[PDB]
Amino acid sequence: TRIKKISIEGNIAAGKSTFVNILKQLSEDWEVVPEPVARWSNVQSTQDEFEELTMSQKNGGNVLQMMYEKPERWSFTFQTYACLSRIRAQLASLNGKLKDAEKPVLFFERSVYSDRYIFASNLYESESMNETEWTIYQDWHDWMNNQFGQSLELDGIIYLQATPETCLHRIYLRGRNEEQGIPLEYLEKLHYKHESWLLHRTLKTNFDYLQEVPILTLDVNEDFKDKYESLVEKVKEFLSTL
Amino acid sequence: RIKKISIEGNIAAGKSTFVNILKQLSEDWEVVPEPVARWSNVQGGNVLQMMYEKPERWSFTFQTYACLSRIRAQLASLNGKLDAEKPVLFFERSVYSDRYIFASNLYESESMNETEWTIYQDWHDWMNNQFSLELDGIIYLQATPETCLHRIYLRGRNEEQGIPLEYLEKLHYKHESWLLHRTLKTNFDYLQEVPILTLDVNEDFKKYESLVEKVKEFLSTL
Ligand SMILES: Nc1ncnc2c1ncn2[C@@H]1O[C@H](COP(=O)(O)OP(=O)(O)O)[C@@H](O)[C@H]1O
Ligand SMILES: Nc1ncnc2c1ncn2[C@@H]1O[C@H](COP(=O)(O)OP(=O)(O)O)[C@@H](O)[C@H]1O
Ligand SMILES: Nc1nc(=O)n([C@@H]2CS[C@H](CO)O2)cc1F
Ligand SMILES: Nc1nc(=O)n([C@@H]2CS[C@H](CO)O2)cc1F
Repeated sequence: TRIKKISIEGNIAAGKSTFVNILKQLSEDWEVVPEPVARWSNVQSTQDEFEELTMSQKNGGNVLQMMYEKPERWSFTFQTYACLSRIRAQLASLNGKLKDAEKPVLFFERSVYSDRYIFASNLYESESMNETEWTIYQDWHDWMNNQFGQSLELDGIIYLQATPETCLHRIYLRGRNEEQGIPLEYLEKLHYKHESWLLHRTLKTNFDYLQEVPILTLDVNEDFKDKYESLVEKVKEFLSTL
Repeated sequence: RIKKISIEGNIAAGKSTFVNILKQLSEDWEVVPEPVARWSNVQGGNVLQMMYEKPERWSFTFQTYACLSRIRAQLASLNGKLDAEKPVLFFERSVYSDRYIFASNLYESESMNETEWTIYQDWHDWMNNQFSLELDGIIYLQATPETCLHRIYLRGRNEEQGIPLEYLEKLHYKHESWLLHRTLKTNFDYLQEVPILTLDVNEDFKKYESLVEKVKEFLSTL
């Protein structure tokens, strides 16, 4: 549609939510679809219309934690749910926000492509999904994407590049409970997937237009004040090109 | 404008048989078979078998793929093969029996945990709510669990050969609660309005005259 869709990609705790949520104050025509991580650590489904008047919406399972604890059991289930909740949030925001905007830009915290080609794929490569799980996942992912056509197609990607060591430190700073045992090696594997996809651009996907989508790579290893001015200038220049 | 009728009933009640027969009565009638071949050869792995052998491990993966694969087949069949006077599409089962019979039963038996069941409902809610498949009517083929158990052996699907009577009793009570007693509640409000034709298929196929005529004309009321 008229809404430009820009995905913000980068490793866990690179600083995507921080950067984008400050950035988007620069324009009333700019909005963000946050990644549904809260929904993964407290798994809930919709209450009946009458039941919710007399029953609380209780805390459900922690599928994020289950995946970290036993990835060979929970990876498929986690990845399925992560992508479904993402698509759901991105579509609803597409169809409902920025209606009265002159040059609307919707920023996505990550995309369905990072779900598959970074996160799920890394789990398949780690033998945390077997051939059957990997086949089911890709089949479902392809199907959903063909269903939407150009709906979610990206106009641009901003890659926030941080070292695995930076991300590890920032995981500690943020203090999300389920992330606290994450080892450097896991971040490193994820780092490598981001570099292949977004920087060296050697990673091949089932979605041909991606080979051509413009990418802005930003180095976010510095303390926030130290580069923010220059990053904002780069983003504004990049967007003028789309 | 295609009438959509689902055929519901226990494993080996005889849904595929009956509808393949019914199919031939009119050029305006087509069938969407349950994608069971896709389930025993994932394209590969036999996720149907994986689920029967280790249901606590594989039930959620199986259920999700079973429902996905069904939705896909049903949508594709609407998308052009019936430019017909009065088109009817007969579905072998529905996304409702996926959730409210099979998946629910697996949850009830603890083959899915609370998280798995919540994820599955949430996925099923969203998946359905986009993807057109609403039923005009349901035909319920009612066979005793002992009949179904016999017919499992007749058909000889390898993945099915160990199925116990008790498991079929459980599925039978679910179907009965949904389609006969009507005590099974779904979060699909329109389903309370859908007419149900219940047909007893326990005898050897030589009541089939009576049953076809009863369908032929249940349809004329829709
Ligand atoms: N440039 C930066 N300098 C110092 N801290 C940062 C910087 N960017 C992000 N942070 C901090 O790092 C942590 C993770 O950032 P966050 O934006 O939540 O990451 P993401 O959304 O990419 O997972 C937070 O505690 C945040 O305050
Ligand atoms: N009424 C019937 N009388 C005798 N055999 C039947 C009858 N209905 C089905 N069968 C046989 O029983 C088996 C199960 O039928 P099928 O149509 O495959 O069941 P479903 O599609 O309900 O799983 C098949 O071998 C079929 O030929
Ligand atoms: N599909 C995804 N799988 C993941 O494991 N993650 C991990 C676990 S949640 C954390 C959020 O940044 O990253 C993210 C995804 F988007
Ligand atoms: N959603 C379903 N789950 C199942 O286990 N089954 C079982 C296992 S395959 C057999 C086909 O009759 O029935 C069917 C479904 F439609």
